[PDB]
Amino acid sequence: QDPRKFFPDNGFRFFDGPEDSFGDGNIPAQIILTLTRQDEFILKQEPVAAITIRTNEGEMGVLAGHEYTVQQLAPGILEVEYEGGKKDQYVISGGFAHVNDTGVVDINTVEAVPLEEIDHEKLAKALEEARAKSQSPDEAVRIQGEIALEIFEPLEAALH
Amino acid sequence: NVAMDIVEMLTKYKELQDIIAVLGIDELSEEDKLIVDRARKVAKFMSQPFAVAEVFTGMKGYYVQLEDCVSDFGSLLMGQCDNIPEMAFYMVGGLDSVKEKAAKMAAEAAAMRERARKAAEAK
Amino acid sequence: NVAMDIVEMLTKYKELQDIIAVLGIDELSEEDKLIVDRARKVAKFMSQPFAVAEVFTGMKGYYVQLEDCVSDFGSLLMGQCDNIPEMAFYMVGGLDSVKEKAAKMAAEAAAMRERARKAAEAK
Amino acid sequence: NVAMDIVEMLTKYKELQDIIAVLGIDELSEEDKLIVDRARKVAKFMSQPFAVAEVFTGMKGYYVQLEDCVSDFGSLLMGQCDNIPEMAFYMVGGLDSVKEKAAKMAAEAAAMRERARKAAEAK
Amino acid sequence: GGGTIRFWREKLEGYKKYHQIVKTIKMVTLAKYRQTVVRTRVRDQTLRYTRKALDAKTQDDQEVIEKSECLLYVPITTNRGSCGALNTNMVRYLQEVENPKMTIISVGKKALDAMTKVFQDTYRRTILNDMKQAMSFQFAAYVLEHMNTVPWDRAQIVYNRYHGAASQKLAIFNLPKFEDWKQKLEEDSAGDGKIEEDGLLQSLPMKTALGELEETAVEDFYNFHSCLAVLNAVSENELSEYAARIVAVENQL
Amino acid sequence: NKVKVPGRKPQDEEDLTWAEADRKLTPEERYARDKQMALLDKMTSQVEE
Amino acid sequence: SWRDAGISYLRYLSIVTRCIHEVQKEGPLLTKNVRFSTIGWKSLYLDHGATKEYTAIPAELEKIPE
Amino acid sequence: YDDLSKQAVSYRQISLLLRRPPGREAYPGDVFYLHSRLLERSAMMSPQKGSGSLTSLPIVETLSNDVTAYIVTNVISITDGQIYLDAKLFTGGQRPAVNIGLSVSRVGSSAQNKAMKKVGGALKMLMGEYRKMAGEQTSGSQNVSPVMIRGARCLQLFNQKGPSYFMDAIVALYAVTNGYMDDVKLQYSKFYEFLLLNKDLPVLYGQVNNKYFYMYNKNLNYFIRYFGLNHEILEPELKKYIEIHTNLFLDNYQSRMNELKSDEDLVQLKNLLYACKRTV
Amino acid sequence: YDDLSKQAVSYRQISLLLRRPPGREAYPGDVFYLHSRLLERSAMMSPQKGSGSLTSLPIVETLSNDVTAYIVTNVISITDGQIYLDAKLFTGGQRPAVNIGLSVSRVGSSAQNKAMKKVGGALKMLMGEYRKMAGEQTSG
Repeated sequence: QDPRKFFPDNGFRFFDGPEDSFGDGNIPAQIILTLTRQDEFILKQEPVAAITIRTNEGEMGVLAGHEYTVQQLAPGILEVEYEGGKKDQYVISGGFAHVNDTGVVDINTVEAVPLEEIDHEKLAKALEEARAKSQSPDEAVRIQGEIALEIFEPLEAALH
Repeated sequence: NVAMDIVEMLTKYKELQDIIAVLGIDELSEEDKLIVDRARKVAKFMSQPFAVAEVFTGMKGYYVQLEDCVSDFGSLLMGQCDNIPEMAFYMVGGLDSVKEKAAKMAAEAAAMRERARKAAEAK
Repeated sequence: NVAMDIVEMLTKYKELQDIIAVLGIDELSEEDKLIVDRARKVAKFMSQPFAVAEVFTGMKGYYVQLEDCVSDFGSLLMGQCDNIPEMAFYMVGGLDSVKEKAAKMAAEAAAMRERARKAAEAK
Repeated sequence: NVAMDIVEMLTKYKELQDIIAVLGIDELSEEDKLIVDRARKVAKFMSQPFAVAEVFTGMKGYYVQLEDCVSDFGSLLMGQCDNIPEMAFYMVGGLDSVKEKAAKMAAEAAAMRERARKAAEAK
Repeated sequence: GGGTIRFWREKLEGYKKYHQIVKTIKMVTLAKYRQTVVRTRVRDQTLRYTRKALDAKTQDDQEVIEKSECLLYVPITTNRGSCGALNTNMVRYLQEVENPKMTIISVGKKALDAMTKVFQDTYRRTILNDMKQAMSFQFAAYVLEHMNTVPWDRAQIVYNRYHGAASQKLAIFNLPKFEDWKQKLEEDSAGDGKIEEDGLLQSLPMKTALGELEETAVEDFYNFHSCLAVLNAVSENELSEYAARIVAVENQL
Repeated sequence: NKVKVPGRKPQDEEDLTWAEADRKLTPEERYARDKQMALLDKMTSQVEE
Repeated sequence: SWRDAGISYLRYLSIVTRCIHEVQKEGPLLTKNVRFSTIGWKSLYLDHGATKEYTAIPAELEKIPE
Repeated sequence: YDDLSKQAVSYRQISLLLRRPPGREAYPGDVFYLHSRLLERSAMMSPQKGSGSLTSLPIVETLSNDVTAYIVTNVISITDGQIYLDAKLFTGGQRPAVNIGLSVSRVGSSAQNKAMKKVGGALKMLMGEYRKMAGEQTSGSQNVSPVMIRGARCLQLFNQKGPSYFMDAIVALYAVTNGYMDDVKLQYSKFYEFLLLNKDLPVLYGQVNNKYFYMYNKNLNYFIRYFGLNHEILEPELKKYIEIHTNLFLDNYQSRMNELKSDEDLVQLKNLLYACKRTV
Repeated sequence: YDDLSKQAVSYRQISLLLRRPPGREAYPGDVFYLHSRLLERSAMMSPQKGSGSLTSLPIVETLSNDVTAYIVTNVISITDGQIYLDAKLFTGGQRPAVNIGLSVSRVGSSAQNKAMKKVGGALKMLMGEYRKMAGEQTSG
């Protein structure tokens, strides 16, 4: 028998993660954002002035040199603000935001769609369905309607 | 019985050659590729050097005895020798010579690996 | 029209043995599998036991009238009999005998199933 | 030497045309796309008109000498004539004539630009 | 002599029909590959904090076997053949690594007939995605829900990495266990930041901030990143299948 | 432990195949038998129902 | 809420994703995204010679493993 | 008649040396009339002529399994049936190497006997069903159909070297078609038959309830040959012999066989199975 | 002519019975010249000759779609085009069961009318691509 003909590579090594820094003494002027849905990015290390995330504890706002914090993303909207003053809103389905002191943001999600790709007419129909599903006494339907309403209520609040 | 089983194995190998030449060995069932590796070992083992062909084969000629020929083919038939590579059976006589050739080849392959390590370190 | 449609189906049947031999049945459309099964039923259905072939078949012959010979092939041509199995068409006459043979084969299949149940009950 | 280099270029262009239909032109390296453009220019340059058909198709014919063709293909192989587009080489004879066609094409494009710009500016 | 020439003519027609059929397979696979190559521009960015969380120094096997009780190896195989040596090399790696404490939950039909004839008892089952609808985060959730049937101490997700159209190599994700990952997180959050392996990144601030994170959220962090790892593996093997099939079809032609 | 290859010898597994039968038509026969068994089982249920 | 009902975080994410896929407009992006929520996969395991489904972990999201 | 192709080479020599014109493949042309005159003398004579008969079993060599040569076609046109022997099956292990797809008989049931008619009517159907499946590598090892089992066991029984008595064949094929030899594996299909024909297990193990049916007498053949096994008197005794034979086999011999792991005992058993293929 | 293959068999009989020297497939050598004596009489005559014309549609039966035979190879060598029918298409409802890839008319458009040239050029550019597309697409 051949002595270990195979020697597979570790796939983690094919990615390039940031290296965290202690005591660097320099504050970044603008963050380096990286948003990813299921596998594909929509933004790769873009310069960004500011960003605004939603969580279960509440809505947070991140700027350059924000403290290292890792935390959930509650299912809602996500605002990016470039140096030019414009903005870009994205609806998400959960995730984890990884902030850096050096100025790097990895918002890894399961979905990321702009609000422009959503219509209020189609949303209004789903609302009463999720609501009446929450009314039906049954654990299989109540939780599903609760989750659907949880994602829809911020949309109904933001489109207005 | 050993001869009839060898002939049956080679018959199946001939039928499988029609697929191997077209698609590849990977598209065969595990049983079929084992049968292929075994029949390839049998065919390679059937070759042996002769004293007359020393000019060509570049090897001393062997005189494989009848009694030792059956035990070798039977061991190759019962799966008693599958860890040996295929090229060890090429141009040899007797399973003892096959094991000697396998030892030589393993030693040479290892030595090539340590040589490549030394070259890479010096590189 | 029925004859020409059957002849048009069997050519595609040839073109699809050309493919199923390589790919498999999975890589064809359901509209294609439908005509495959229909042609596979037609080919077996156009078999016929003869009275002269009692020695070889061991089964009495059938005299199939031309009018019934068109109603049955057309019913099979337009999917009117697709629930019926394939082998029920093998070596019979008209369509009535086909349904008889299907009922038979279902009876013996249920017999084997319940006998397997009773064999598991016994041991 | 020039002919063998052109044959090598065309063989490579065939190998790469067996890739562009697979992947796409961007998949190739910066060297390969250069020889792709040069081979397309060569193939268009082989297209030669004929004085025989001058009455039928209207275009003139060109009797190109031997050494001049060698200098032309060597310039096209050395890359010292690459700024010239591909379509200029189509149906011409000699490097001293494709330049006339290229000047005509550039002047015609400049005339279309002058026409369109003034037509849009007048309104 | 008429039978011989008729036989050769029939074999000629058979080879021609076989050729155009294989050509059709090549066209279909080309369409799928030209779709999936759009991922190649966009990959290599989502797993970087997952690396930072789950990655560890190269641990030798023979210590991992003695440390552990029931490992797990998830080979991601294909649904249909004419791929090449991907499935065979996966099986070869696992029978190279075969040890008394293993368990194999695979992904694909070709892991069903092969492994069961090589690995009798360790092989358990497989998972099948009929690729009419592209893979999803919930497909990897299904795979995690299947892996979690075991109280596994380490999960080696094997897959094929698409380095190029002529390069589809092997790759592994060595996932720890949750309780062990948490304990290592604490033990590495206490001490200072010192890398013990070249190419590895320091993540002490992350391993503190996760300590700031509550328990259920840390379990969700683990499961989410393991799901992303599984998903990247499935996507890379999909692309590697569709890329190696072209090579293993042009050689057939 | 490696593989239970079939063969003529008792330690080996059953070789139910026949060299006379062709392999070209095998997939069509497999599909036909599967479809026929499904139809027969459905007829069993339909007769009881 | 859904936490003690037994369904995991990831099924919750997938359900929210399915909802986002429902509401969004008709377009190429919806054509790309419906693929990332639809359920087509299975499990299977080999018997002595035959296939069998392992239906203990369902694909449909409303259900709960056991 | 041993090789008639040689009988035709001699006629070709005689003709061409006598300055007769050649023909297809150099033969004079009237080489068909030769074999016609020879083989049409085979007949089953009328009772007016004594009810006599003579069978003819001509032998013809074949080159690369071609049936396109002139003499082979000329003779197949004459002879009723043919027994095609294929090198691929001879070399493929099985002996005699008959190919049923290419070998036929244009007499059929009328030639064979009452007891053999029913068995052949079953075996033809079983082989027609088994030809369609046998190309499949057995994957449903427990989900295999009965036909895939019985056909393989029958092919094992077809392996011979010498002839077989009628009584020593109908019983062996009956056990296959009726499925009594379905639990034992394929390799032991002939050792079973050897015990079924030369080592009576129920008479040995004391399970003797049958009044008469035992495979030691050799004279029961003339009752099977007249009444048939599908009769009121031989069928139940046949079943109450074969079932106990299968039970005693599966208990004592099959169990001991599968317990072998040593290479020496395994080879001893292997040689025994081949010997049973030969003698039976 | 329905058909010239049988004319060739008749010539072969006449020759062999009269002990003319044989040749390929027991045909004499000048059997080609026979069909050339015939088919060359077909012609579009000059305006000095009344502008008459004689067209020919010689039929030749193939066997197992053989075209390498002697009479077929001769008539193809003679004719100003050819038509090739196929049984696989005749059974598949395509009647006439032509094979456009093998069917050829060296008189491509000079025979066609003013209204027909445009339509035929369009149909050629359509069928040449339909063949490439249908040959590579699946059955499904």
